[PDB]
Amino acid sequence: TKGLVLGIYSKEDEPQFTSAGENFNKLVSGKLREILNISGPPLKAGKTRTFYGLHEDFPSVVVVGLGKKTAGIDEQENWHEGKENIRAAVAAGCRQIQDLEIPSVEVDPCGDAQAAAEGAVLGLYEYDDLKQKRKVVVSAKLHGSEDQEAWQRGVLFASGQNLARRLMETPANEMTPTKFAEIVEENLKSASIKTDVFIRPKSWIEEQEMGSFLSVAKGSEEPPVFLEIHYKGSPNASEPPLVFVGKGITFDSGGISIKAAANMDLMRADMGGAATICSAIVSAAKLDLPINIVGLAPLCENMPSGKANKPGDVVRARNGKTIQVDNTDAEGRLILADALCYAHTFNPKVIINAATLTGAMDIALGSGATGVFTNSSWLWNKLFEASIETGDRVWRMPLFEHYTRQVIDCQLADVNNIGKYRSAGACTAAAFLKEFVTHPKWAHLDIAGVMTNKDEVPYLRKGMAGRPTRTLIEFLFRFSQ
Amino acid sequence: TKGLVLGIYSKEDEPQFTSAGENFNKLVSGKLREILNISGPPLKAGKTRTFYGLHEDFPSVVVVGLGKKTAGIDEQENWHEGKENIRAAVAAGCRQIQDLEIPSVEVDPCGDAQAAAEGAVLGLYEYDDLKQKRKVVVSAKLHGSEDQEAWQRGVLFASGQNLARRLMETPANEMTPTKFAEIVEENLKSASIKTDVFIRPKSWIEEQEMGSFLSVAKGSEEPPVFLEIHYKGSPNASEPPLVFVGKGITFDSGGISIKAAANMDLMRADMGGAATICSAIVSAAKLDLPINIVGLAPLCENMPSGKANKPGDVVRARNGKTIQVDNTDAEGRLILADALCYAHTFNPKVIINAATLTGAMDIALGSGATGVFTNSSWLWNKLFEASIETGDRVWRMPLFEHYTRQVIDCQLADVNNIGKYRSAGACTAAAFLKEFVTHPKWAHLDIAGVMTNKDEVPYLRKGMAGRPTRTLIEFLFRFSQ
Amino acid sequence: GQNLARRLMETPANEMTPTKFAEIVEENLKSASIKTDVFIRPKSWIEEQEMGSFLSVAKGSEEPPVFLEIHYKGSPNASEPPLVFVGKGITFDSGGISIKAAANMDLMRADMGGAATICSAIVSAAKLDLPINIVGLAPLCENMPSGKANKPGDVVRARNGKT
Amino acid sequence: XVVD
Amino acid sequence: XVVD
Amino acid sequence: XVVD
Ligand SMILES: [Zn+2]
Ligand SMILES: [Zn+2]
Ligand SMILES: [Zn+2]
Ligand SMILES: [Zn+2]
Ligand SMILES: [Zn+2]
Repeated sequence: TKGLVLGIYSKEDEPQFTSAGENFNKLVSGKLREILNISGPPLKAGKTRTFYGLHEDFPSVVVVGLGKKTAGIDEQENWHEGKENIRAAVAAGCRQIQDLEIPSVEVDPCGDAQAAAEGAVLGLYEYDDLKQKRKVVVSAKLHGSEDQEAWQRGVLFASGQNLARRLMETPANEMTPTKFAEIVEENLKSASIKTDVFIRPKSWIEEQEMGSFLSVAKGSEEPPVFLEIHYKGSPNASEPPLVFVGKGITFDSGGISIKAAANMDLMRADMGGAATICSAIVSAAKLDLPINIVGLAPLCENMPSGKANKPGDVVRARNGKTIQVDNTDAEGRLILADALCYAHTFNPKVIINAATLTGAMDIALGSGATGVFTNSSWLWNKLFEASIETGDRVWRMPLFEHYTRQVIDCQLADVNNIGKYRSAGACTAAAFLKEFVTHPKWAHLDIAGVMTNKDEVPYLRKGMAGRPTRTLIEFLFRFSQ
Repeated sequence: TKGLVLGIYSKEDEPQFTSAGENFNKLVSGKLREILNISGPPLKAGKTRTFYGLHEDFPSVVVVGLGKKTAGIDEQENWHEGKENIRAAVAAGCRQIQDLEIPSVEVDPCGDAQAAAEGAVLGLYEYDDLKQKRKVVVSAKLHGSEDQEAWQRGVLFASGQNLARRLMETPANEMTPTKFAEIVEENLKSASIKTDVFIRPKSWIEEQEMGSFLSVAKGSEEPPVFLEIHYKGSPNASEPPLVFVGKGITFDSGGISIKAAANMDLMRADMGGAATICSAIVSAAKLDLPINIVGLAPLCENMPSGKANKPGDVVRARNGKTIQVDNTDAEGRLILADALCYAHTFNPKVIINAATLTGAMDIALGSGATGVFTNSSWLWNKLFEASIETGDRVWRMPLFEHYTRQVIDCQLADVNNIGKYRSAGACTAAAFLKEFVTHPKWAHLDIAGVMTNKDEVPYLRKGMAGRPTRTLIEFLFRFSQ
Repeated sequence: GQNLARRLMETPANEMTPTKFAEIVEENLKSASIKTDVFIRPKSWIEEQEMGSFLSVAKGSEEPPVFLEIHYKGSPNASEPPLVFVGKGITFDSGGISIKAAANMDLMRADMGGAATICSAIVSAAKLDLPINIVGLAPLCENMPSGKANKPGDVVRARNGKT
Repeated sequence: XVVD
Repeated sequence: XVVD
Repeated sequence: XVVD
């Protein structure tokens, strides 16, 4: 009927199968082991081989190379390596079944059902909705009955990420401020009725004196929205929450400090800060974690017009500070000035904001790990340890006064929204946000280098990666335990 | 006769003087305390005030603000803050004496004679030699007889840095490969006769099959030099050494992948990798540290000509690997490929290379800390702890296989000297060097964001900063103890 | 015949210089048929031939120019007029003083693809032992910036007298 | 997204 | 020094 | 190769 993804490790005397693979070989009376031998060189990790008609039920059987059985935490790479081996291997195996146009697959748990489910649900995702020319939708299920809640924990974690990838990948004319708030809203309520959504309009934002955010949204005719999500997971309702904040620019053209044409279409994903944190709240609520979490996301477009922000303008943040808006394409800073002052209202335990903030983070680490600026090494350590697990790596960046300085010397105002130099572009923008944060446990995750995948993360196809939504979910899980 | 720099802390009942300052006030029968009161608002840290004719011997007395008496290691900034307070304050005080055209100054030890001597000898330096229009050369001495070897340890550490700043600041037509080797050579022999210098010519480099380094030097008519320094400080001559490697491009024009005109004069400091490590060996030998250290520095210019390197060329490194030279302005990589294979010859304990390698490190951290890529968290930790002390900060950067990949996929060759993308520019160049390193304790310090000072480090005037020569000297001191 | 051309083109210009290119084509043409003659004409010949326009380009580099001349005598009558092929042989085009941008200038190692293509086809015509006479002509030099390169505005005289 |  |  |  269907397909079957099966694993095997690198040599012992004979490279060894997963116990599911060994079982299946016994079931077809040694025929898998035999056809593997006839097919030639052994399967190294991530690689694939397909075998036809070994069993009446699995006419296509894909054997995937899982590398070393005992691969664990790598000190150099800072991740569990086995989990990463398995994500890439069952992603590759699953896409081979899909190219065979087979609608269903049974996936080998590979000794870690959670990492097996993450490779298949992440590796098979595309965002197909607007092409009439689509791939067969395959349905991936666990090959077995034994480790079920781990496999479904993987399905949970990976679907939390794929929500983010879909929120990001959708063209900005469909994923506007209102549309984004409405999809997150429904996704949060289906996850738990211990939720409340507030899709706050322009009049509220005005009443909230969020003039820095309003200054950015004015150039467009698309209405701003301030999204506020609550997941009431603690037994006591009066437990202080963990707050998440995210940049929600649904399209960044730069405005009057207009962007170059080349590849500005990827700016439809400049709400990836709001996608990532909102997907993790949806997944925390699905996981029904015993914690209270608020989700905050300013959503607007940044367009040029006869009423847009002009370079040089001084706008007042909620907290009374004035910002000189020297460059209109440093709008995340602005939107986040106001949303971060608002987070202190909730009396948080932790404030975590995420944002596709600077191209300089991309030049920096950009691609291999998201940069996290934190005044809390406790919080740094928490995110970093969750990162080992998920494999969706995080790397620390300096939150030194030296950078504050380059943003504090300012002609008309209290803070300038851009530094005098090109140097340390992501550290200066981090210094701008700290100006709007008094909290002792604050992390700023600059997600701009991890916005996209090409080939680097094996189990993700080309397009918006939804990174780092799983490191964020893992952090909340561990924080709740 | 002379001037006197005196310190004071921020309030207690009356802000308190250093005991030298209190003594001097008693000596002029309370007149300093009295004129300070009449002069108005208290001196915050780094700030200065000058008082005339308080004493027959010190007709100019500059009182410098030292901030909080008990300021120590800051967790957010990762440095001793008091040491940093003192460097900036006696640098500012000393430059006030120099503007008074006073040739000598007595400097208050400020509770830390080493940090007091570092602010004065670093803060007073310029590189004056080619202007006929110069500032008075002032002679800075300790105000007292009590803590002498700490003050002279400061003079040592700061002169080790100022050597580097002079090696870097000198116009490349004077600081050529031969000239650089000859100044380091003399500076190392004056430091100790337990030294050997080898200013290896082109014929040796050719014999050593350093084709990647030779490929870069050929476009210029200025001769290449491979500098090899030895400091034999251990009791046993057979102790394995610590090896340092440094990029010595005496001018980087880019070659055929030619640089833009704007500010390409700062490329005279692209031998700042060789300046930094060579100054630290000179200072280790002056400190007469009980360790063995080899200093390795390939020195050449990178010019366009009818025989320069062409984009696309494949050259063979000493280790047999081929490099495709896709961009001629990624020459540090090349010079360092060969010098780093050569470092394994010495059978090292540690291999530390430094280099003004990429502009991407400048966009990254660039300015606030030098980036260190290491396969050794032990070594990371050593450099980082020395950095707290010196205040000349270091920050870790990823040495992940993901980046190796972007440099390993290569059309004609084993390694390409540049990655397909702009992303993670300093991590890809670090990945290129690791290809030429088998050693378990290797650190690559990319010094390009700390090549220059403008205003950021208070105790350094504008120009080549010689960073991080003191963190390197501190590392060797602690390593030797 | 095509894969020869792809290899002549793909090889880094520091290995596939004017002399090297002429020498690989030369051997490839003689193995194809002994009804061949190769002339790897040096700078002195090119000078004697008053090819000042070609010489103007080759001067900026220290890599020597070569004017490659190939003959395949395939007709029964030696006096049959030939088919002539000509091909551009710049072994690396940096642009010279009108210098190229760094981005992807490594593909300019294949700017002798005019000389590779036509020379590979003569080698294959001779292998096929086609009953025709064919001459192969390819000026081979690099185009580099230097203290003696061509300057924008310079007037040079072609073999035919035009400036 | 500013650039650098 | 390459740029980026 | 000129450009255009
Ligand atoms: Zn922007
Ligand atoms: Zn360069
Ligand atoms: Zn943006
Ligand atoms: Zn360089
Ligand atoms: Zn051309």
